[PDB]
Amino acid sequence: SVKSEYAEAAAVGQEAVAVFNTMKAAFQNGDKEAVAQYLARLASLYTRHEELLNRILEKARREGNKEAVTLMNEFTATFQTGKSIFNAMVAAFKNGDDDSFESYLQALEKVTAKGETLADQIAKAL
Ligand SMILES: NS(=O)(=O)c1ncc[nH]1
Repeated sequence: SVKSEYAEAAAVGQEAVAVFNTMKAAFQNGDKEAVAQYLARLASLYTRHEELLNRILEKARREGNKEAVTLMNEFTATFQTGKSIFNAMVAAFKNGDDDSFESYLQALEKVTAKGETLADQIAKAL
């Protein structure tokens, strides 16, 4: 079902949360080799999450589930904010700009925390 596809998508999102929090610790500790690997892992996780979300939205559209479409449009918009901030964080790591990396890190944390009430609303709507 679309609801079980959303449970799979949620789990991938939680995997990225876990990897992110480990990466944050590695960044603080100066373990740049670990950070590089975690950023690669996060890129794959976000790419996969984005795809699962698009399939969920497309299915809700085909089902005529107007409320779920509305919530998923808002949620997919917020996802792209996080993706842009993530990608900027990656560039800051490449460039050795630790000040920008810290900045983007906190921003990605706040954008993600903000979107959690909507994430729970979607589960109930599908
Ligand atoms: N936790 S998150 O939803 O922003 C996510 N999923 C994949 C990469 N990042």
